[PDB]
Amino acid sequence: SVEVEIFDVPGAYEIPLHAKTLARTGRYAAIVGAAFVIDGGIYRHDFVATAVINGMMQVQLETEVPVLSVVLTPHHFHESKEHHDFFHAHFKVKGVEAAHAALQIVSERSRIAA
Amino acid sequence: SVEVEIFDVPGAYEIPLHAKTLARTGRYAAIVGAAFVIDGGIYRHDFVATAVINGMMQVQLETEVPVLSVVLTPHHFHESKEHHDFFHAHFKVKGVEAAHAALQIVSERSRIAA
Repeated sequence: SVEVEIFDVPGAYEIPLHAKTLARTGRYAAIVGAAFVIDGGIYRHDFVATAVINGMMQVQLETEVPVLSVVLTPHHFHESKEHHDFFHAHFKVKGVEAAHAALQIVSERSRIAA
Repeated sequence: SVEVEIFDVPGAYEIPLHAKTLARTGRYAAIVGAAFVIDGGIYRHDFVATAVINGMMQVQLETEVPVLSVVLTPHHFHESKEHHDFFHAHFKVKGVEAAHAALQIVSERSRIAA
C-alpha cells in the first residue's frame, strides 16, 4: 500500500535542498535521507554533518513534512576489512528501524490531524 | 667502514628486549630501532608506544650504548591510498636523518671518551 521512490544525490550536503524541493510538491507523506558521513583522516568532517542535520531539521519545520534521518557518523572508520563488514551489517538494522519510525510517525500525524 | 646488521622482530613491543640483548655483547657502537605504530581505530595504541619509548630509554641508560629511535606514531593513518604514499616517501627522509644522527652521536661519544 505504501510506495517508495528513490532519488540519488552526490553527497550528504545535497540532501536538505533536495528534500525541500520534493516536500513542497506534496505527493509525499514523509521523506527519508540516508548518508554515511565519516572522518577521512585528512579534513575535519563535523561541520558538514552539523550543517546537514540542522538543514534537515529546518526543512522539516518549514514544510510541515516529516523528515527521517539515517545520516550516521561513526566514531571510527578506517576503511579496513573489519570496519566494512560491521557497518555493512548494521545498516540493515538501521533501515528496518527507519521504516518502523516512518510508519509510526505518519500514523500519529494522521491521528492528531483529527 | 661502518657495517650495518639487520634483525627482525614481530612488533614494536619486542624491540627493547632485543636491543638490550644485543647491547650486552659489545660488538655494536649504536643500536637503531624502526617501527610504525598507528591507531587502528579499534584498540587504543598509546600504551604500547609509551612502553616502547620508555623501555628503549631505560635500556640506553642501563647498557651505556646509544639507541636511536625511528619508532614513529602518526596523528592520522586510515590506510587509504593517499596516506600510504606520503609516509612511504617520508620514511626515506627519516632514515637519512637517523643515519646522520647515529654518526654524529658515535663521534661525539668517542670525543668525550678522551
